Amino acid sequence: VSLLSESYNPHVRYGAAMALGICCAGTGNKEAINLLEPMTNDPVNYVRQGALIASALIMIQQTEITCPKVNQFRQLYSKVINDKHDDVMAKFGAILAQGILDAGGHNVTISLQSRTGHTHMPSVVGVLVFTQFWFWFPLSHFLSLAYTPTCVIGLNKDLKMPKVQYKSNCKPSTFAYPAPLEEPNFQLLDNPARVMPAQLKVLTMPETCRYQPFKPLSIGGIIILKDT
Amino acid sequence: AVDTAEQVYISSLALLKMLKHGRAGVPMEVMGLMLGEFVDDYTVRVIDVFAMPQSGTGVSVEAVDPVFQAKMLDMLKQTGRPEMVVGWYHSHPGFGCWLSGVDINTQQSFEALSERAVAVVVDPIQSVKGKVVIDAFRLINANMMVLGHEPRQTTSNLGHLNKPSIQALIHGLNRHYYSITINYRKNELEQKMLLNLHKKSWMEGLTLQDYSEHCKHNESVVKEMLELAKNYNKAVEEEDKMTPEQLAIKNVGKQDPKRHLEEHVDVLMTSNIVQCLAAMLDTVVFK
Amino acid sequence: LNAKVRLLREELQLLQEQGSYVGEVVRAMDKKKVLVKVHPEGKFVVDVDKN
Repeated sequence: VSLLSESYNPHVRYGAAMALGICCAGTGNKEAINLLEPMTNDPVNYVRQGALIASALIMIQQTEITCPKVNQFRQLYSKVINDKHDDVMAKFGAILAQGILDAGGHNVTISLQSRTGHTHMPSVVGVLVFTQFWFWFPLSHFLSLAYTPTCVIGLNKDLKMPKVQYKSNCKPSTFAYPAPLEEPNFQLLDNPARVMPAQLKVLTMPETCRYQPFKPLSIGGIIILKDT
Repeated sequence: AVDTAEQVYISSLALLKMLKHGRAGVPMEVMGLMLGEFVDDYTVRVIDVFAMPQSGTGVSVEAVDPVFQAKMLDMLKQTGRPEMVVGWYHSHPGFGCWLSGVDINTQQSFEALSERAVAVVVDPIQSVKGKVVIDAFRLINANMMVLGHEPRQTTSNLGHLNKPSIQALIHGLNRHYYSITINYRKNELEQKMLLNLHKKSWMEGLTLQDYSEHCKHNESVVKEMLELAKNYNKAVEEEDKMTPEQLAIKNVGKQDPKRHLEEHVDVLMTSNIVQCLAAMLDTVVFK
Repeated sequence: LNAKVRLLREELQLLQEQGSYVGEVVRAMDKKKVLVKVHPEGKFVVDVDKN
């Protein structure tokens, strides 16, 4: 799609940007963002708006570790939204970008996939109807069906609320919160805690509690605990 | 109480008649009244247009006795479609495609009858074969600037799909009025009619021109190709060692080899293989 | 080819801009000023550009 983003007609450039933004969405990718760096530098305004939207859709819940361009783009959103002389159709993308970036208190990531590669349906329907804000504003307000909370939880006797705290021995910056403006090896993640599928595979069950997670935990979902 | 994401439909005959009447009165401004309907509260359709006798000055054009207009709109009810007068158009030859001071004067009078009154500005001078310059304007209240004129509940009529010009932004544009986006609706009866008005029937397709003129034409093209290649020899063999960045600056004169060769290749091949193919078709189809 | 067609559209846009009056330089002056003369009219003490 890389050469297709450089077409003579800017509708195809908008479409190429949005295709990059909805295909590799939820996974921070180097080259897809690299194609979107010069996309927000062009005289046509709606392709600038689509470039901002597609770039904010692919930097979700990733704090300055897997992709190092997050802080520069986060400054770019505020720079465009605070500029006194810009296209209003362009700053539509700027105001919506802050919404789709820090969605749901950094707890929900849009993902068309699921646990095992099976296709997840409300997310796909939500993205397809999200492509219609060029024709109606409330029609592409549908995004909450595209948002799934990424947490590991699970309760022993139906509603028996346990206490599991362990997180892997990786440095506490890959999984860190954005820490808004307003060196321990291991970290602690209490019984409700977020986990994104970038270092989902690194965590371990704690070996201090007698309860064990039964299913070989590599999934964001529901577990049972056998208190031995 | 809201001006939504509006749209104007124009038919094919309306645009053709528009351009013909604009060209027929090329140095001055011609007049006209539009025929159509309000299909919904969102969009406005123009299905027909017609012209009237006028009376033109150097800077102005006025109407005549309007018993023509009343009797014409009475008689057009009888044959077929009884629409209404949804708008008016004029022409602006060589101008900025904009509403002037006296153009906006009668727009209030046309808007006082019906709210959804559309002005249309065409220009037959700046219009070229591939694209006709056209614009539709809607008068906005000059008393209300503090509020919004159109809420823009979507992004249809915006910097989307069109950009405001410079000369329209001088004489008015988003001031005192605004613009609306034009799309063309094509019905199947005219759709499968418009794409076939260039072909011929079977005598044109199967016709060898003549062989004497073909031989003389090939003789002439090969004869000039001789001297053209003789010039091409010196053009290649000179090739002064100094980077084309200035060899394109000494080429800007009358120099012509390497450029007329492939054109002669094209006009030789595409006139010989077609004639030979048609000769074979003629000699074994009829028998 | 895509660069060529985009250049043609942007050329149609940019061709509406103004021109530039040619002239000859009489002599340079102090504080980055030159003395130019246009063809029909007289002389002008003008400034220079950064490039």
